[PDB]
Formats: sequence, structure tokens, C-alpha cells
Amino acid sequence: SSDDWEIPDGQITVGQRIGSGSFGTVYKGKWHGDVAVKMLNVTAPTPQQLQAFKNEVGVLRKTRHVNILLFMGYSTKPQLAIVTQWCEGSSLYHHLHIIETKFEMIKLIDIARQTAQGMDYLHAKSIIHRDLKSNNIFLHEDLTVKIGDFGSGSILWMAPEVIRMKNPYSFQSDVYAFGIVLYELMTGQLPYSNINNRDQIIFMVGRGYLSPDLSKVRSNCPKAMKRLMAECLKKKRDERPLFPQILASIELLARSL
Ligand SMILES: Cc1ccc(NC(=O)c2cccc(C(F)(F)F)c2)cc1-c1ccc2c(c1)[nH]c(=O)n2C
Repeated sequence: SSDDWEIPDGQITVGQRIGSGSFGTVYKGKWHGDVAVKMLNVTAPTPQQLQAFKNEVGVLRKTRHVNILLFMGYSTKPQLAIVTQWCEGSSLYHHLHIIETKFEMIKLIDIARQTAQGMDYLHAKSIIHRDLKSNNIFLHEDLTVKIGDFGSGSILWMAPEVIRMKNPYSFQSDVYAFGIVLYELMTGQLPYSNINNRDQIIFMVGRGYLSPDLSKVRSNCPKAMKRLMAECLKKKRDERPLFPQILASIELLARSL
């Protein structure tokens, strides 16, 4: 009846520092092979740091799905640490905007389908991601989407009610962020690339004066995908579909290719 989440003491090792994440540092490590380890640098955590760790473990431990980054376990001795699978590859952001990988339409639609599958799973478990974006979508072996929270470089994916600010976060604000990921996949670009001012973007998206230019979608982008993108991006949160409907739309347009 137990999940045995707590990793035995003196087993995890960490190597290369790969980044920063929420409460600490992310390393490539070893625990029954390659793993990613998010570890608190200090030995004595503040009650807040400990609470942030417990909340993150509580969310991750409820997930078991191929499209969610695999949570493996946690340790509190000698330091607070969360262990996940190690993914070989790059995030969708890195692919589209750094190394500019050119995916075929069938593969772009499949990345969208798998992300919607993972998001539908999280929402069914009442988990609102709050920071869905292409950098939080990992292409494991550059084939399987793994949603995680790897990391303000998140305004482009922010729903207008989240920009405006209370609790503006909902399943619908995650749907909007997914709409932006759909825009990235179908255009190969980040929205608002011709606006060099962050304050203006924040202000205008929040007022509904500015929205992504859907005419930028590739020519081989199906019409139903463009319509789905438009629905996910609705300025009013109540007008946006939820992931079971988004999933059904993607599955159908993928069969019609
Ligand atoms: C090691 C580690 C521990 C915890 C998390 N925590 C999440 O992923 C997360 C937190 C809350 C909710 C959710 C979700 F999505 F379920 F809602 C996910 C991420 C990492 C992690 C893994 C790989 C990484 C990395 C960090 N940074 C990096 O560059 N690589 C390549």
C-alpha cells in the first residue's frame, strides 16, 4: 500500500550542474542509472524552502504517464532532493528557437497531440501546470513528449487574465499557454517578434489589444489546427475548450492528413 518514494540515504550522486529549478540546482546524476536531480544547495532548509519541496513532491508523486516527466523519488538527507528520469534530447523551445530543427507537419501535430495528452492527464488529477511553454516540453529521444516544470521568460504564454492579476490560474489559463505552444509549432516562431518592448506586450495582451498573428502559420498547417489554435487563444477564459475536447480535435485532424 506504500509507494516507497523516499530514496534510501547515501545513494544519490550528482555530476554536471545543468541548471536552476524552483528551490535549488538541477544536476545530471546517478541513482539506478542516469537521473536528473533537483537539489537544495544548503543542508539546513528554511521552513519556506522545505514547504516548497513538500508541495513539489506532493504534485509529482501523483503522476504516472508517458507524457509527464517521470518522478522517481525524493531524499531529505543530507539535502532536499527530487529525482526524476534523465531525458536525452532537447526541449521543444531549444529545437524551435535555438537550433531551429525543421520538423515535418505529421511530427509537429504529434508533438501537439502528446502535449495535450499529458495536459489532459494533469488536469484530470486537478494539477494546473501554471507555466506551460515550449521550454517545459521535452522531446525525449526527440520522439516522446515529457511535460515537466524545468525552470520572467513566460509572458508570451500568459493568458490575458493571468497578465492582468487573486488567483487567475485555471485549466483555461493552461489551455491558453497550450494555444501559444500550438502557435510556436505551426509558425516556428515566438509570438510578437516585431515588438521589442516587454512592458507593451504585457499591457496590450492584458487589455486584449494584442493577440498572436495566426496568418503566420505554415502553408501545410491544416485548417482545423488553425481553428483549434484560435479557440485555445480566446481572450475570455470561459470561451476556451478543455483538454478532452482539444485532444479529440488533434486526434481527428491527425487522421485526416
Ligand atoms: C530533477 C527535477 C525535479 C523536479 C522537477 N519538477 C517538475 O518537472 C515539476 C514540478 C511541479 C509540477 C510539475 C508538473 F509538470 F507535473 F506539473 C513538474 C523537475 C526536474 C528536472 C528534470 C530535468 C531537467 C530539469 C529539471 N531542468 C533541466 O534543464 N532538465 C533537463
